[PDB]
Amino acid sequence: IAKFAQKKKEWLRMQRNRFGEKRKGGFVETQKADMPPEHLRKIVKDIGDVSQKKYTSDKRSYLGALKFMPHAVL
Amino acid sequence: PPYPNRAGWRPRAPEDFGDGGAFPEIPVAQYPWGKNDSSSKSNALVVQVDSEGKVDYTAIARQGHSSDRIIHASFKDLIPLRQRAEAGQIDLSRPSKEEVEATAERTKNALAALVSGALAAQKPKNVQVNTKREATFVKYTPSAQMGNNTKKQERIIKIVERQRDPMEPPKFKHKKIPRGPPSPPPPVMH
Amino acid sequence: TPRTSNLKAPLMELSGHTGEIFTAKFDPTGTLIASGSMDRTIMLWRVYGDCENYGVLNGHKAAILDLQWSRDGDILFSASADMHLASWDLTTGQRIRRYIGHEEIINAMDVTQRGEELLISGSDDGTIGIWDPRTKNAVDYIETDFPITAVAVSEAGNEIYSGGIDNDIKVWDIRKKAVVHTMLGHNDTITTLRVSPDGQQLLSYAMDSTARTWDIRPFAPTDRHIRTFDGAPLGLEKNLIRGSWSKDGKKIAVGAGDGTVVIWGSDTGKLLYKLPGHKGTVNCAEFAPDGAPIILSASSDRTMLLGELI
Amino acid sequence: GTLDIIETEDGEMIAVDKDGTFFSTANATDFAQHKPDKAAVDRLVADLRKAEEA
Amino acid sequence: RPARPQIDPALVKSERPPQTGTVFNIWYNKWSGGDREDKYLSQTHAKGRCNIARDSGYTRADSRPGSYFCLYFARGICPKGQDCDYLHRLPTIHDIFNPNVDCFGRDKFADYRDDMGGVGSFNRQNRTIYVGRIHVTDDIEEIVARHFAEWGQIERIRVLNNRGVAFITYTNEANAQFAKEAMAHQSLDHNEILNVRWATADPNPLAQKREQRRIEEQAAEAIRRALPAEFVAEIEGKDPEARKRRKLESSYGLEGYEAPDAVHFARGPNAVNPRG
Amino acid sequence: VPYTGENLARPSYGPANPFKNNVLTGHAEEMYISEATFRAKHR
Amino acid sequence: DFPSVCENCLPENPYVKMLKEDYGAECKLCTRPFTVFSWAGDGRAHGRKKRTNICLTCARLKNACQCCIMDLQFGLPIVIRDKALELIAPGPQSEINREYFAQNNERAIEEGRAKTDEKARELLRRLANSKPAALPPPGPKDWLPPADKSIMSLFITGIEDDLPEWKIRDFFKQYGKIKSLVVSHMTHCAFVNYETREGAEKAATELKGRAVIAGCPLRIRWSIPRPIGTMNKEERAEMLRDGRSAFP
Amino acid sequence: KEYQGRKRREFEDYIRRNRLRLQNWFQYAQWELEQKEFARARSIFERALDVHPNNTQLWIRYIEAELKNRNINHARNLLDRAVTRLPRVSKLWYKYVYVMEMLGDIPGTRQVFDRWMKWEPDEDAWNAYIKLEKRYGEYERARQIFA
Amino acid sequence: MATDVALETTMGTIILELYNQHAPRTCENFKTLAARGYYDGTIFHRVIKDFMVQGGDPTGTGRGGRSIYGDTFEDEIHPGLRHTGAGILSMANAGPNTNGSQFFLTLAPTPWLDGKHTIFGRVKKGIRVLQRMGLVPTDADDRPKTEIKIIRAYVVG
Ligand SMILES: [Zn+2]
Ligand SMILES: [Zn+2]
Repeated sequence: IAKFAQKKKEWLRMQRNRFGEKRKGGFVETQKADMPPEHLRKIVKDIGDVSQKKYTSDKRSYLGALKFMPHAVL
Repeated sequence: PPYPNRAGWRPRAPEDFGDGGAFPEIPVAQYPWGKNDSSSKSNALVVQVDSEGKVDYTAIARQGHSSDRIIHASFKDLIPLRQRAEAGQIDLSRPSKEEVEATAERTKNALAALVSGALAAQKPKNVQVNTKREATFVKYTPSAQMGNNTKKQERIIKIVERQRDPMEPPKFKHKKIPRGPPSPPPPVMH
Repeated sequence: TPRTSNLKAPLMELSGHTGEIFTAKFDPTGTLIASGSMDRTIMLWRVYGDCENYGVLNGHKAAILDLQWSRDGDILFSASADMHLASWDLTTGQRIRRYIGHEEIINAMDVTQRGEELLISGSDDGTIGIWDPRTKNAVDYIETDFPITAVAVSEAGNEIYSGGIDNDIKVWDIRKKAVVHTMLGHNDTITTLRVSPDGQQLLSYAMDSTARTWDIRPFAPTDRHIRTFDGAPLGLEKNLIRGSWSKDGKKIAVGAGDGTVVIWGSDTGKLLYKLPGHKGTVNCAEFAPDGAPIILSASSDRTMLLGELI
Repeated sequence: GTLDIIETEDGEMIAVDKDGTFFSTANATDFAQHKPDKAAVDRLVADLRKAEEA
Repeated sequence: RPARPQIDPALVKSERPPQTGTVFNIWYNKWSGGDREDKYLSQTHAKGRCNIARDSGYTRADSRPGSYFCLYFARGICPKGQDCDYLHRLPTIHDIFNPNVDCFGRDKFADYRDDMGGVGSFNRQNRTIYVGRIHVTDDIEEIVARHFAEWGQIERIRVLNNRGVAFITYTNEANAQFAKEAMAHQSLDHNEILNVRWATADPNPLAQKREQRRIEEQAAEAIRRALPAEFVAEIEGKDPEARKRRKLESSYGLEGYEAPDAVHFARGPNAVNPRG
Repeated sequence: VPYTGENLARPSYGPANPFKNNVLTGHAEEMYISEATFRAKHR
Repeated sequence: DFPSVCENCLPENPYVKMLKEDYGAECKLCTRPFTVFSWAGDGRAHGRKKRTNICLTCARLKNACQCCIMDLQFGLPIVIRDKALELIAPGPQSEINREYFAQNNERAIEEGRAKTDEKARELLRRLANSKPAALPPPGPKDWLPPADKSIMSLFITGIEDDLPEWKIRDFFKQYGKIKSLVVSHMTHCAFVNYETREGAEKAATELKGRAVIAGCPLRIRWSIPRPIGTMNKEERAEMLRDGRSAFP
Repeated sequence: KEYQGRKRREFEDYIRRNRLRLQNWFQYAQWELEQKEFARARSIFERALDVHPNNTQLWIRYIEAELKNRNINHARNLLDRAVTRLPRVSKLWYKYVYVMEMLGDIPGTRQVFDRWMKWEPDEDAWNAYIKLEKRYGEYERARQIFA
Repeated sequence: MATDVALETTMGTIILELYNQHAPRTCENFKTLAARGYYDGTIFHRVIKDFMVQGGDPTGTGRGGRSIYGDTFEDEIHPGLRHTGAGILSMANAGPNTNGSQFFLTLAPTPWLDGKHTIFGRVKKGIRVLQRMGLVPTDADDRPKTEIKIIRAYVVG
């Protein structure tokens, strides 16, 4: 007992971590949640018209999302 | 001198070697066909020989191709096969069903991969993200270092494809480059 | 390079699992194969004909860590890390029932083939469940104080050889629920325990990369260890590698973490084969039970290799 | 050692090429180290210059 | 000491350039509808400068190993203080960087900008900056020596008086990069807008010889680190003891063998030489 | 047949060359370890 | 499908988490798009991930690490390696020349057509170890400090091309406090403006117009700070012989 | 360098308009030879050989540029390449045997002739090789050539 | 005590002078293998330029080779014989006292194999045949792409 106690402890730890039902992909999976509406509100208020030089790395995606604008209208 | 009374004998030239062969019982370095001084990084092709020991210029013919490229370069390729002395009975049979089906499978796989490539190019898949974004593992035994020859630890690499933003256009403008030169032109066997 | 079996090829590859294959077992007649894998599934193949995945069994909530057949090949039993055993009717491909009562991951199980049929299970709660394959409730359970990773049943049907964390092969009597004696000599945790087809010797493979053959017949000296075969290193995964004996008992195979199934001669001790073919650790290595030279290797490659020993 | 100087029954110098590379640098492994004489190179160059002038 | 703030974010707010056009282009963030001459001549004075004694200190980059220096600290316009993620310090001689990046973490290029401004090139290990637009007086050499000695450690200062241009060659490329970024648009003892660029390769053949000799010195240093000291001594052959070891070890028994260099120095575990 | 213990035991003859990586800096091989194994060793 | 990255650019952790992005960046060398491999470093530095910066084709053609762009055999910058051991290979850098060269090499290598520098660096070390009226000595007026305390500048004579200001400044800094130090290798001249008059006087009294700096004899005296102009070739020649004749 | 860049631009504009015109290639390479840019002229000749791989006039121009500027080893490499490329063009074989006899390598001349005879040329080449051996006095070698 | 052994190969004929006074067991092993015909149609599986030509393997791979004293026999390092130059016949071995059937043969002076290889002959004729066998082209594992085989080996005395 007193000589295999740790070997038992990490064996149980490793087996439970590897073969638990909660980690059947290597990680604990959760459902995608909703954010606060104030988060989306702050994002659009900050980017505004896309005029400040901070948002260039966003400019390529913003204009790229123009391809998907017809879905948003529908 | 004959074997084994070559004691005191000490050769000076390939004359003294005769038709060659160093004498192991003489404790001096021997050169039955002459000393090699050096080779001061010439850019020349290495002179090679063919199956029966003659100097070969098909190296010039084959320079810049792969090993399995069929290149006709000799008068022998212009003599009808049934008159080539090296052959007596030529097997002119189309391959069997198993070889044809093995060929059809191999080529159907390669062409199917190219068809999937062409289809995914012709129809970009609306959103270019994949849900099945699993990881590859790579075992990675390293070589030494830039400057160190000490051995160091074996490496497990977890490679995942990066989550790219689905709204992004392609990053780089394409360019016009002239097409490169052909593969080295074959000998004209007229 | 001759032809020594009625296969389509001297070596075939069976793929289709979407996770590490932890176990793969032959039919008692040696014509069907059941493979249990960490995608929580069991795949059922026919070795002859050409090869055909004829069955998929679903229902387990975690990895399939072990499986066994019935005496005649109509019921399949399987132990899984959802803390459950299960029995499956293979004519309808449907789960007969689940055996509940284990509290941790069920590492190993064995089935008693002669006399009257039983189920033996070894699990990390330090328990050896004795199950009748008609009731969901356990007939008995041996209560140790260390996790158990490999179990086997004596041919007599009332001794259980069990090895686990404690590196000692404990032989228990069922009716006493008590340890007869402990074979000693392994240094790391026993991953497989298997009796020979004639029944007088015991293969054990542990995580110290030594496959030891022990004596089983009641008349034996104090040191019951016959031989310590080497040639199969444990890799970097702490998997439960499962070896086997040949049908004639002269050959002895285990899997090895460098992707190699290693076969020795049980009588002599020389490395007969070191067959490659896998890119993960080879978790299972099974000789065909009908006396064929067919070897089966199942790895954490999501595939298995079924070859002949020419 | 590629030439044998022999004397027959008439007692005369006969040279024997053991290989066939005395007269031709074909089959000679050292065919690529004949560095030509400077006078020969000058004569060839002056030949080409004369052709150009004509 | 903690890193002090150099200026305040009240004047490090982000806002447009002053209007030099009809309409502001939001993609390129530039004014449009104007002219081209204005841009050419407009090169304003620097808004700050940094001090080793007063400003340079410690930060979260001194906490974090293997990080870069702060470009805005080099320009003297870093209001972040201790909360900056980049070092507030002059590089020492032990601060080396790979060819693909500079001391500020900005990527280096295969080429130069056609005005020799910017980050630099990994296709030339340039340690020489070019300081133009200097007011031509007689104390210019003293002023250049004082200010650039404050900015780092110097191998060669070459100041021309005709056009008022100082070529400064530091001994560390990181020091050269820091000096260029810290002296661009700043002023000497007179109020002037310094044009600090990367210097071109020196057409003086003495400088060509010394640069080439430094290239072989650095490379041979790398070779001698790569090779064992005993192969180094045997190949160098400047001393007769290593020379006679070279003859004996290349003989390997037989007299007059003189083994090939490839066979004798072919390194490996078990190749030929016990020196391996 | 090539993987028989005798065939693996017999070594290649001859003296060594006095004068096979697929990556320019080492040897890389595709591998199939478990995700839990990688995460635990990395931790 | 796996990067050619050296072990110092790789993390210290033997278990590597890489991100792979097809067409992720332009190659810095050939300006073609290539698959980028990137990994988070060792210290959670802000920065970015360390990534491959050149393609595998350019790494194979220049024998370079794909992150650091240093030579895989010695740890040198590619330009330094090939300049010193230039007999390996050149390379093109004009615009469509460099894409054309890279596309032709990549197509050749991939369709089959197409350890080498031991001799080159053996030769380099052989080459590098192949090595490359009388003026009066200074007098009592030369080592005696003048009464004009406004004159602060010391004057150094006979400077070789390979004499650097960092060791000159370290030597005069361990003596005294320096305000400025001007050294012209073109005219073999130097001026030193100290900060402390007492320190300058005691250092010049210690040296007496004579100094041994890295095997170079130097004559130091007092002089008015003067702009070093475009001196005559005879002027700098006599300047050099004065520096040499500082030691008899 | 300004003038050279202007000329190089006009030459390569005409190569882009009509790469099939040998005179475009020829004048470009001759101008670089006149500028003593032998690497540049060689590169032009090789790009011309990529467009016209089997052109006897082009092969002769390249070989003669090397021989005129005394690059004998470059020229002999070109001669081996050319008679490999075009082994039934007797002009290239005659140029190669003539060049070796000018250089005074009579064994080299015999080597080139032996390779030609392997290709089994016409009667004029067999006659030329008999006349080589008669020129240098080897009547037994000429007897072997008649066999 | 010298014995001739003729190896008719595809590139000419090698005449081998075998040293019965110095390495008798290895020499008579070579005689018996050649006389039985164990070398007929057997290829030279390794050629390394300026080092070596190795042959005698009937499997052509470099792990085979079956001697006449069972499987292997002992090394005969007579201290008067060294690998002094080109064309020197020795026995290729995996390690010490592991001589089988494959014969090493130096194309160059290789005096770092003394003490571990058994010299038992030389070439008496055919040194240019050996030189061109050294000049054939090979692959990464030193095997000749252009195929060299001993057509027939026999004994002359
Ligand atoms: Zn590139
Ligand atoms: Zn690197």
